[PDB]
Amino acid sequence: TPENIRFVFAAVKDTILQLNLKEYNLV
Amino acid sequence: QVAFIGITTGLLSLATVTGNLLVLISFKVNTELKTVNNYFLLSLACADLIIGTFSMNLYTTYLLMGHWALGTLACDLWLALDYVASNASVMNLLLISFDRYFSVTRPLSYRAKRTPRRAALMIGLAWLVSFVLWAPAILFWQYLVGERTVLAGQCYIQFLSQPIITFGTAMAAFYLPVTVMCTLYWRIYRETKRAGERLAKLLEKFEALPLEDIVAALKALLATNRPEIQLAVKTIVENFPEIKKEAEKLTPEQKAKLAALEAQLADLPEELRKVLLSMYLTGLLYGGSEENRKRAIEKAARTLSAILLAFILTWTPYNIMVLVSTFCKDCVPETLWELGYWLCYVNSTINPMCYALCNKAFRDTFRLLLLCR
Amino acid sequence: VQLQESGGGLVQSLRLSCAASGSIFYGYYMGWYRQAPGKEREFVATINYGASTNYARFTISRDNAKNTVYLQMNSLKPEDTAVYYCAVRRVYVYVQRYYHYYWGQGTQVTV
Ligand SMILES: C[N+](C)(C)CC#CCOC1=NOCC1
Repeated sequence: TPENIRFVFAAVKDTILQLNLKEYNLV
Repeated sequence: QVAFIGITTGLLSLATVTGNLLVLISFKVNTELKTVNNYFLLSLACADLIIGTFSMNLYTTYLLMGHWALGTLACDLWLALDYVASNASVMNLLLISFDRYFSVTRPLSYRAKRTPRRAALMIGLAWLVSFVLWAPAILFWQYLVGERTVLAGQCYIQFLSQPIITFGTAMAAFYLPVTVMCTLYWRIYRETKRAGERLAKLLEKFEALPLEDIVAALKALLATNRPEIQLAVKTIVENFPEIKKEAEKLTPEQKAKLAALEAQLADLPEELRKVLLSMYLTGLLYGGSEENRKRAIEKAARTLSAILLAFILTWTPYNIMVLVSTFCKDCVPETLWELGYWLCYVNSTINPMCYALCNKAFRDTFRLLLLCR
Repeated sequence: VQLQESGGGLVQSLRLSCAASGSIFYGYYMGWYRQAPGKEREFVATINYGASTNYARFTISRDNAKNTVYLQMNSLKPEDTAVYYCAVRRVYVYVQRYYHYYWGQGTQVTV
């Protein structure tokens, strides 16, 4: 189901988002 | 007053030399420099250590003696060295801002396309652009226009008599980088705010969607071989041991929510149960339900204000007086200008305290390499 | 501001001077250029803030009581002949943006 995979592509994208922000101490 | 000035400038040079030299050797002994993210900080310390060891000492001597006694050759060499180095740190701040900007707008695309060779090349452009922008003009404008305008015994940028060349290079060195950095960090602040609500609604949607649909979509994304996600899985799994630390530091109810979810994830592969667990914790901690979003957004606001104001309060008085002087020559009395030229080096002694010492891996290896224990 | 160099020169050790009625010469820059046929603008020696000097034999001394300099040369060679123009208000000015009234009048030192 296409809506579920693009949900995962957004949740995984944001997991890297906050992990990168943590690496900069910016969050 | 000469003793007071010599002491206060000498301590700032000792603090800068010790601050940056320790940063270079922190991650040489420590086997944690397998990070292209720290390459920009390692190169930033290379320019700021040059300023601390070579620039502050030769400027304080230039003011305390009221004279440049090392000859014209050492003036041009020092002027090229510290203008290229201060410019290199400025475009390493721009390089760091661009790196953080594309890691928050395109966290997957940028990281996958960024390799240690690419990051090292990016640093090379930050130093090559600084080199071409400043070194030719300072070292040879006395030959582009065949006359040494700089006063013998004085040491200033020799092309600043030009009224439009000064404006152009002040735009390329400060004004455009300041507007670009302010805009980029402004979009970083907004993107952090959007990441608050975004992650919160995603956390809601984990509850609505059955866990089997999430798992099957994880398999449907990890089966299609894509370099964007193959790197993401390795990065997610690598940071799992230090991601469960915040689970203990999470809210009381949220701790039970993670514990229940990982119970259902039992008997699942390591590349899929740990990958799924990171997503839930990321949206749980940074989702910002009621006040955590405000605390994190304000935390970013304070850090970004400190980072940026360390640029305006250090460089704007110098660049504003350069532009003002180009319009009214008899302005900004010399006492103001002198203090403003020294003030620029204050960034070199504070920069290690804004990017290196702000990291948890640093600030603890320092004590290991300074207490000999 | 007029920079009237009070040292005539033409001494076959010598002693130059430059009485320039200035307003603020404290924490500034006083010097001399030996403008000879070889170089239109040549460094000679400079007093400054802190009583520190820098030559290109000679000696240069300061006096802040009446905004004056004493280029007390010693055993000046024949090559020292030049037109020494006063150079105060150099003030090691960045981009000479405050006041370069330094030019003034030049002496005629003959050795
Ligand atoms: C003049 N000083 C060397 C003290 C500071 C500088 C410089 C050149 O680099 C840049 N221009 O303004 C922003 C960065």
